[PDB]
Amino acid sequence: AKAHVATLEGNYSDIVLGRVVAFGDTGWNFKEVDMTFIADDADADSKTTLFAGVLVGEDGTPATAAAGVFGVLVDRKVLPGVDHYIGVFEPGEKVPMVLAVRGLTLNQLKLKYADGTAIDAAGIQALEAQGNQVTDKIVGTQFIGSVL
Amino acid sequence: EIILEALNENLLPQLLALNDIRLPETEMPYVKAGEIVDVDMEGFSKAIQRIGAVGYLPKTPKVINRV
Amino acid sequence: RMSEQGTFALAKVQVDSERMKAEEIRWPHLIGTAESMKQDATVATGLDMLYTFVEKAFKDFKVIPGESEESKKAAKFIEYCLKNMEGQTLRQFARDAATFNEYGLSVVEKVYTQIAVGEYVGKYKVKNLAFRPQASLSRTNPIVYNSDGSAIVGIKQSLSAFQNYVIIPISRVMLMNTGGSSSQALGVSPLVGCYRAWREKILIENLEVVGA
Amino acid sequence: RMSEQGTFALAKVQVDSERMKAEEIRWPHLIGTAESMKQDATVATGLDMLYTFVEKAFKDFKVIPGESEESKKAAKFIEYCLKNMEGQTLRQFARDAATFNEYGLSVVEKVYTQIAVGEYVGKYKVKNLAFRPQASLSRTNPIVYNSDGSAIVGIKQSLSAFQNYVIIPISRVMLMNTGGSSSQALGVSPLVGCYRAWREKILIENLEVVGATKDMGGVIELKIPSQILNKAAMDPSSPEADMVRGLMSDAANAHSGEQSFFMLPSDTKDNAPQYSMTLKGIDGMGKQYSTAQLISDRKKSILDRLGAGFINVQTIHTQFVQRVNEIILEALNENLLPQLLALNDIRLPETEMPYVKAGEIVDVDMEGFSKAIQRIGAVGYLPKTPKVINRV
Amino acid sequence: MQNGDFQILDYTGLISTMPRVDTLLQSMNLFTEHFGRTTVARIERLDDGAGDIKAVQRGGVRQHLANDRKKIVNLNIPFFPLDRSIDRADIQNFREFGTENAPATVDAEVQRHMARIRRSHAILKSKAMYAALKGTSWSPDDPVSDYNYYDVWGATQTTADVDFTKLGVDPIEVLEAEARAHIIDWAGDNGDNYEIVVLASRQWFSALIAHPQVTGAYSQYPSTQEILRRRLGGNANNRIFEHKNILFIEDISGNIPAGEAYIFPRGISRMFEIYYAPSDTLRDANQAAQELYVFFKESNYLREAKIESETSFLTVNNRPELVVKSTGKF
Amino acid sequence: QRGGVRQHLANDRKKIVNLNIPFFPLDRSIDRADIQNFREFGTENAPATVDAEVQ
Repeated sequence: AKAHVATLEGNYSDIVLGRVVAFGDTGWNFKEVDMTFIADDADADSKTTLFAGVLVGEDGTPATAAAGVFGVLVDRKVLPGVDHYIGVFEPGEKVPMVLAVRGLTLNQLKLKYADGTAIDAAGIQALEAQGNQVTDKIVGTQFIGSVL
Repeated sequence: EIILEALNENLLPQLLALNDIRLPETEMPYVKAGEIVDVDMEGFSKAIQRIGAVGYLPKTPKVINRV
Repeated sequence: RMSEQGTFALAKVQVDSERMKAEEIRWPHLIGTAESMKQDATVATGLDMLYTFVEKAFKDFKVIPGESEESKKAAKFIEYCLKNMEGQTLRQFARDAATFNEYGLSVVEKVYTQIAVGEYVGKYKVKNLAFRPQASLSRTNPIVYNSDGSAIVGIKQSLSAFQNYVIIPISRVMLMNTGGSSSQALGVSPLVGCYRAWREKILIENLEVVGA
Repeated sequence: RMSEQGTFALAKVQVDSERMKAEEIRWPHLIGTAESMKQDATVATGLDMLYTFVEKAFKDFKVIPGESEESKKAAKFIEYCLKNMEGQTLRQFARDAATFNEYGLSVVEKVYTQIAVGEYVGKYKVKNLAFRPQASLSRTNPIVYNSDGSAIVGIKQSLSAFQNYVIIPISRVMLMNTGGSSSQALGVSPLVGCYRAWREKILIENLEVVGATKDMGGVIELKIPSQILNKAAMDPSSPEADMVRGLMSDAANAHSGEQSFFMLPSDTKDNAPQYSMTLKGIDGMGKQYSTAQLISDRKKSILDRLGAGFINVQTIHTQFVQRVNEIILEALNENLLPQLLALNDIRLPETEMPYVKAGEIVDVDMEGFSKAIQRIGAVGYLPKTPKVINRV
Repeated sequence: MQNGDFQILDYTGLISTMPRVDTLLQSMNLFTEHFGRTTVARIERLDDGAGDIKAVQRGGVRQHLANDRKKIVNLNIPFFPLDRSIDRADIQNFREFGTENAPATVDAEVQRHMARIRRSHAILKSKAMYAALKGTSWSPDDPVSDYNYYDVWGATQTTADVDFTKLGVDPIEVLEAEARAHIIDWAGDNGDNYEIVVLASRQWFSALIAHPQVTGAYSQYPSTQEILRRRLGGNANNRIFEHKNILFIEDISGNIPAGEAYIFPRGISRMFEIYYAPSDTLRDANQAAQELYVFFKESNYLREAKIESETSFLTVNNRPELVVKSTGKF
Repeated sequence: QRGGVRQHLANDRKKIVNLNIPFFPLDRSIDRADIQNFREFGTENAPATVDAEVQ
């Protein structure tokens, strides 16, 4: 016998540590573009490879090089623990995604390219040019080692 | 009552302290506000008789001045 | 034992309560929203009738002395001081003090002066129970606490009130508030709650005029 | 025999009760849902009237001594201590204690201090009955139990309350709770039950406002041949454009007055006319549910839980206030007074313990009382004592 | 609790775990607390002594004395911030993870963050004292202070090494001769019978007990503190041992490198001190410092909640001379 | 360094599991013939009783 069990770990704040909140339009820090949710040539139930924290260019495609970076994907539809949008979209279908652009205190360690490669110095410069602070130090946690 | 608490407990003890009038707790004077509803002449007059006709009302100038 | 093991948390109980309010009724704005209310003919009338009886109560006040001979002399001096403020009467003080029914809060400063000639020469009267209007207070932090949120050290007044067209120690100030517990320095104005109903009441009256 | 054979199961009775609640009213959330309630003008009003009489009762309080000479001296010292807290009064304590009608729970810590100069130099007063706000408590476990769920060892306060912008032992804390048995540490707030009705009451009021705004009955509609409309759109400097711009302003200002009328061409191209002007109306039947009586039922539903339902028109409201008074007096009579006398080594028998009696919430009837004294007095059943005389 | 679409199930309970946090050094109360105002402190030293007199002829020349010595030092203090934020998405549709259907409340997350911040501050404070005892300040990634007290004051690190593989040699005969002699010759003042304490890693303490000499010492007659049949320190997690007028303690925390142990005396005045400086706030600026500051802010626009905590302190060891690095070989 | 930049805290963990339950029955009956003429074992003459077997 097997006990089908799962864990719901993960969080949203880890990708955006802080924001500059404008007393006017509170959406000043974001932009919406139409990305591809399900893989274009995959099957009908091939859940999206997109993950929160992936750099996205202004054209909407996930970034692959430092020069092609414009923002960070922080859409609610991709956050951990709420990724139930499995098979709800046709292959290659477009969908508007929320991008974080300016006025953010981001976390460096969670920024990655399309393939998962970590962000580099050129990407840091390009992303900070919009007015973003890419912090390089979050404390982290050690849960139980029997020593520390 | 809110105003009287500030008046009785914040001003009076301090005012007496400046003029070094130090008294026990039971001897502190206090300020009493007036009555917001007018006295009923019909009710009060016949209330005095009923108490007075039995003799439970003391003979003092305090009672006399109430008229 | 004889040692406190906690804090009143004045500085936290406030900061939760400012979030849980619609933004038109938080401290620096409520001063304007009160005077932009009142001009409703049902809101003015409710406040006017309340002040009618408050003034009546504090008109024929009395001082009740104790039993000893010392208390009777003290009571007479208290009555003289409360009835001889230079330019002030308890009716005016009562109708200034009762303003916490509009803003949750009221600040009065006590000033003492010496007697030159009179029945009690050499003693100290009270010159004025100086009312500090809520509108002239500090719009940022009106009330300042300890390094912790345990107690109050004083009340701040804005520097713009000293002009024509600073922190006052707590020991000199008489604070009155209503609608909240002892841990809410900025009391809950009775107009909180009414506000949503007042917003609707106004809108409907506007529709009736244009509709007719 | 002399041995317990069970447990109160405090730690289980809670954990069943948190599941059987809608999730917006479990412990760490109820603190927010209470203050996001209250801003309803029927919910505030019910709580305000309750506090009105609680403060009145604990204003003119009295301490009743025993028969022996020792008790009378103890009663006087108790009255001094309760009326001389530095910066605190029983009215403020009563209105802080009565907050369990909002959160099911109330925490007060007792602090004692020595007297420097006064009538009772050398003894111990109570400095402050320090109120611990429910919002500043621990959001995870507020109350900590034994290794078993049998009893309570203390109450935890969050570390974030010691900042500007820990476990307190149970022996130092006075706990008051309502709505539950002795096995429910976190009492049932009277707002539990009301909650579902409050959710509905609000939604209906929202529909009334938008419904009244959108009832465009009698609105003016104009029909014009599309040749004129299309010509104006492509020829801004043509006579059609001028007349169209005139209509857009004249129709907006079309009120009823001393000179209101309409004049339209009477041309006809088909069974329908070219130009027309009609006032619209609902082609059928209007709304049926009469949302007015829906709200009234829910308002009486909310106020009934607080005993203040009579505003919709000995009583129910007066009896409800007595419940809150008795809960506070039990903590005051049985947790503070015995400990306060122990510190000043005043040890008395059970029959000689003084107790505090709250005031009366209903004013005395002058007409009724005056004629009640005569009827008793005219027979001679009323003793001649200064106690009776001072009642006038 | 809901099972598959058309079935239900019973929720049972919650299980929680967290790593241990050590407080042995806090318990021993070896550090005195000072609450200053600035971020700079001064220490004054004044060392004096005497010389020897040589014989001279009568009626001729005389002999003269030398003078005293003085020194002054200054130091700085580091800073330690800690912040976090809360967003709507964290509580929008997430079940509380407690009862079956209670929605997630902001208060619960706030309490979790409070607990985590308090634990982190306690761990940092614990590590600071261990770093100080080793003779250097604790300030990772902050080369502004990095104060090495041995270099700052001028001293050297005594070793007092011990080998346990020699069953025929009692290890205590090296610890006594080296450590106690050095401590007595360097107490600085004129004292007596200073109490000696030792902190030992698990391996060192465990190996010490197994040495044949110690076992043979207590085996042949009961005495007291029965090592063979009882447990050192009772059932407490931290074992305690006392042999030859010395106190031995095991370091559960593991901060001490395995096999190493530090020997230092008790009672000496002002050997350890810790200073606290005010925070970067207008309320506390130039005021008296406090142990820890915690702040909480609820956004007035209802779309944010933030938590803030900061502290600043320095641990100073005033006498590197009286710390000996015991090292074992196995 | 004071007056510069600050740091942040990490996230949390969660897990859930599910389990089943077994079932264990036990049954037994009694008949007339089992006690009609039999004699209580261990006794000289007492006749068999129905309750003495139920217990």
